[PDB]
Amino acid sequence: MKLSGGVEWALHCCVVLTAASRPVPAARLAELHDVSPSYLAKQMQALSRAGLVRSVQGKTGGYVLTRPAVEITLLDVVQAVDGPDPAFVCTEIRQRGPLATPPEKCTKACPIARAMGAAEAAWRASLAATTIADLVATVDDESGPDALPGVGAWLIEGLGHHHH
Amino acid sequence: MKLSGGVEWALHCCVVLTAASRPVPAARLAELHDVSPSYLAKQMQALSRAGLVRSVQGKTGGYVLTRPAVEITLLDVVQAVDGPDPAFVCTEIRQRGPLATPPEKCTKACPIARAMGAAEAAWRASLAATTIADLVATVDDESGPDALPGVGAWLIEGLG
Ligand code: FES
Ligand code: FES
Ligand SMILES: [Cl-]
Repeated sequence: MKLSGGVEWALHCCVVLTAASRPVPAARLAELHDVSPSYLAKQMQALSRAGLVRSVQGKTGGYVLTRPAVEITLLDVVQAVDGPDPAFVCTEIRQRGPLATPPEKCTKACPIARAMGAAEAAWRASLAATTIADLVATVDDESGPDALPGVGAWLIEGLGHHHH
Repeated sequence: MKLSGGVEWALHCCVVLTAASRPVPAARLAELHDVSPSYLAKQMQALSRAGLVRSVQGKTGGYVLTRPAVEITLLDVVQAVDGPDPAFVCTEIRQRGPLATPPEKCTKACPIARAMGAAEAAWRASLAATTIADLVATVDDESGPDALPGVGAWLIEGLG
C-alpha cells in the first residue's frame, strides 16, 4: 500500500489554515511550502469535495476551513484525499469454486474478513481520535506558541508579502 | 487506500493448507477458488519469497506450509503479498519554503508523521496479534470441525 502523497500536504495545509483569520489562496499556500500551485490546489479541491475546506470566491478570496480544527479528524483528511475505501474488501471468494459455500449459508461475514476488519478498525480508531486541533497543540508545545500564528500572518499578509 | 486482491486469496490459501496432510498439487490449489495457473504462480511466488509456503518436488509433489499455523500471523501473509513498505511516507515538507524548520530543529519526526505512523502501527499490531491458527479455530467453531478437513481431503485426493 501507499497512501496518496497528497495526504501529507493536505494535513500540513489544514494545520496552517487554523492560524489564518482570512481566506488564503492556493498560490500563497504553495509558496509557503515551495511547491507547484496546481499540485497543491488538487489536494485542496479534494478537501473541498469532502466539505473540510471551501474556496471563497471574489476579492480577499481563497481557502478557509469549513469547520473548527477540533472537528476535523486525521481520518477525515485521509479519506478526503486517499479515498474512503477500507484497505481490505472481501469479494466473497468462499462463494467461488467447486467447494463454494452457498450464499444462503453466508449470513455471517468470513472470519478472515472479520479479522481484516478488526485491523482496519484499529487504523480508523487512531486516526479518528486525533484532530487538526491536536496537531496544532503538539506544534505549539514543540515549536512554541508564536510559530503557527507567525505562519498564519505570513499566509494572510497583503501587500507587505512582497517586501521581506 | 487498497491492498492487492492477492491478500484475500493468500489468507484463504494459508487457512486451507493447514488441513492438508500431503503436499497440495498446484492444479488443485488453483481450482479451489477458480484462479488461473498464472494467478496461482504469482501468489505462491509471494508466499515462497516470505518463507510461508514451500514447493516439494516429485510425483506426489505440491505446496505445504513451512511452519505451523500458530507461527504465521495475518501480518506475515499481508506483507508477503502487499510488501512491507510503510503506507505513509513523510517527505519532510516542513523543511521546504521561506519559513522552513531548519534541519537542526528536526531531531524528532514531524508531529503529523508521528500521528500517521502511530495509526499505521496500530493496524500492524492488530494483524500481528492474530494467527492463521486463530482463524482455523474460528472456522472449526462456526463452520463445524469437518469443514476444513473436508477441504484438505479434496485438495490432496489422488484422482478426480
Ligand atoms: S470470503 Fe472474503 S475474506 Fe474469506
Ligand atoms: S513533514 Fe512529513 S508529515 Fe509533516
Ligand atoms: Cl520522533
